[PDB]
Amino acid sequence: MQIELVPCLKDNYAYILHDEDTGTVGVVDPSEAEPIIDSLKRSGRNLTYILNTHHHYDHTGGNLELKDRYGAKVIGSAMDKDRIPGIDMALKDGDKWMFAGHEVHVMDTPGHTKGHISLYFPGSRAIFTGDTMFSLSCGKLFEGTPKQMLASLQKITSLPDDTSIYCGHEYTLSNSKFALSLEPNNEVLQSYAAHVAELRSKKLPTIPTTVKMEKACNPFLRSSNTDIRRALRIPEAADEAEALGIIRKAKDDF
Ligand SMILES: [Fe+3]
Ligand SMILES: [Zn+2]
Repeated sequence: MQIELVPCLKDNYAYILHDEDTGTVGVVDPSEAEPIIDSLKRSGRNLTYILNTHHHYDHTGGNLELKDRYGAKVIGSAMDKDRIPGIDMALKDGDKWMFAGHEVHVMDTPGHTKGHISLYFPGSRAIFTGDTMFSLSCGKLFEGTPKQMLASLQKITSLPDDTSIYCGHEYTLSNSKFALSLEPNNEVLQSYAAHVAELRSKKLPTIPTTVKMEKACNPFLRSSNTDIRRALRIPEAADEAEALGIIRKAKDDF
């Protein structure tokens, strides 16, 4: 499966999924129809499926136009069925869904919203995490709790280290500045953050990231780290969920 990043809006990523044997095409999180249409006209293909990670307008804004234009089918969360525009098929946690005969494993990943899902394509060693996990951050907790976010992040990080993570936004550079404020002695983070700065200086994406990288660098996955806790005066006795909630509030106000 070829995964094409499609920049939308200011910093969103939609993903056009191209099956190689069939020419079936899907799109993950079409923020707006036009950039998707533009890409499809180039490849000279029709859109089969629209998949949404969560309900926010920046992930669902293009749904109705694309559905009407192409006769595409919208695939989204059963929890969010009344909030996903145009939804044809509603999927539950642990559901398997076939994208032209490639397995998609649906994971409920509440935290940013209640209803957010992530989409794991084991055959492509790829997961679409929406706004649950970014490179070096997690979504703001608009509907869910720190405990829910932690659990969701741990589901993602339980996948193989070589799993590529395709997330909803290009936030990595700003995220890296906050991460370095907390864990400046993390050399893997130092190196990554520099590479990110280089990519962004030439207007290239920092996505996909990987499970391995995020475990090594993302503060939200590293909340028991002594330096991070000391930087934020998080008590040694706090559990990981409490620590995450403190990190998230600090980042919001950074
Ligand atoms: Fe978003
Ligand atoms: Zn969102």
